[PDB]
Amino acid sequence: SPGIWQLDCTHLEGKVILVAVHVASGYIEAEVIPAETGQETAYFLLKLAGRWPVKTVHTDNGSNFTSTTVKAACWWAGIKQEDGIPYNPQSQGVIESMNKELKKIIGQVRDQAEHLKTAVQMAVFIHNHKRKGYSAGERIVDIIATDIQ
Amino acid sequence: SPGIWQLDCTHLEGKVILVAVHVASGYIEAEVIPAETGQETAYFLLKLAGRWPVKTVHTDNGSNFTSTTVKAACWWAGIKQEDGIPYNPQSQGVIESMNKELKKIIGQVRDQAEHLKTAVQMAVFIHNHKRKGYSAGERIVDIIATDIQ
Amino acid sequence: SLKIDNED
Amino acid sequence: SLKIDNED
Ligand SMILES: [Cl-]
Ligand SMILES: [Cl-]
Repeated sequence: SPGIWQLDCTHLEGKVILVAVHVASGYIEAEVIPAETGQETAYFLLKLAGRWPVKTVHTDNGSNFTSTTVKAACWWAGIKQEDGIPYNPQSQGVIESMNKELKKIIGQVRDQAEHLKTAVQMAVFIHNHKRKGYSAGERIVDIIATDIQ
Repeated sequence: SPGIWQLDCTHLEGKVILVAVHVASGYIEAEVIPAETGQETAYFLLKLAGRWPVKTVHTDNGSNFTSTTVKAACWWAGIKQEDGIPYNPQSQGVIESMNKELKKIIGQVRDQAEHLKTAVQMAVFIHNHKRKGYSAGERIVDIIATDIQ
Repeated sequence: SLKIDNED
Repeated sequence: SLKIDNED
């Protein structure tokens, strides 16, 4: 569980926001792409796994689970690529509420930024620093440090 | 010292690789851009500070130190923007040796990737996972977790 | 342009 | 293309 992440893809402004969530902490990373492709998803997972110790990724849909390019990146980075079936039904709810929260923040900052990609990183920053008392950024480091020790 | 990062800009293939180094651990994040601009540097720092608790950034040159856009991003993200003068002269050597190593790794992976940006993230991944002992990705989490506690 | 990502 | 970032 220190190593488990879930992918999530949401749409805004005609663009796609790809999000990786660290399940145990709720910490996220995200990027804006014109459309979700296996190539873009594979690059995003290679970035994530160079930054955190990613053991398992629950993919966001069956196209990214099937994609040979996504499987090649998960092989390269030593990630176990899994499906993202909400065997726990609370999952659909938590992701939907996260997407709503993120879009709410994006609207609150959107006029501070020329590009949507800026506003999405502003939102990542506010989500990960929010105290709810530790933040998601504190919780992910605490979890992984506890695993390393 | 848990919150101090240094920026570093190196060139390969006619493109620029912008690197942020977490000074106490040697952990890095990096991206490829066509040219170093204040706007690209500001976006990169906004990304970095949503991911880790960035207190101070030593900028890589005086143009990024001067840039109103970089100062605006550091204000937004709560970062103290500082110069990157190697008042400790061991700094120049460490950065130069890191850039050599990174370029060596990129060369070693370069034919596994269609795009340079892939090869640079492969190099980030290998750098941060390399054990020297603990890896830099282990050291940065241990350092910040120890600060949080 | 008076934005965080582009102060022109 | 038989590359990690583009297996076509
Ligand atoms: Cl799409
Ligand atoms: Cl340049």
